[PDB]
Amino acid sequence: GSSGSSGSLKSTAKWAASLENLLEDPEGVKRFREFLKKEFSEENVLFWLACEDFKKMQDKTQMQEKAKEIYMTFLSSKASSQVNVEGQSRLNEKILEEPHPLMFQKLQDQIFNLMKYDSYSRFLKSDLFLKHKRTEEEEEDLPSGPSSG
Repeated sequence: GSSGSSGSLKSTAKWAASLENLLEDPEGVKRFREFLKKEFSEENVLFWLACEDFKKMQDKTQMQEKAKEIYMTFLSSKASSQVNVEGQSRLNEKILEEPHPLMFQKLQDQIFNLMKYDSYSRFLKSDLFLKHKRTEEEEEDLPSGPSSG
């Protein structure tokens, strides 16, 4: 019987399992960001998150705006923060013409994999995460090793 807010539950495990678990969770995003912000790369999660929210709204009017808004954010030339990708420049002011949850849906897919091995990968082997993973549970002094069968 736990009332109030979740947290005591093993979080690291979730984030470690799949990046999604970290993004969906508030704690994960809070930390993950800090790690990125360091090299001023967080902009990646800032654009990725939007992608979803956009399709979520499920509104034409609202979309009409958010569309160009986000586009003029990172999908712009004078974009102070341009995410890392292979070539998502294929889009253009036109992509804004008809707003749809498919314009970003894809752009978000690639970015996901990028951080999955770009940032995520590190996040795990990073102190920001480890620290918690350690303080969470002490080490074992038993001869018990990787059975592997």
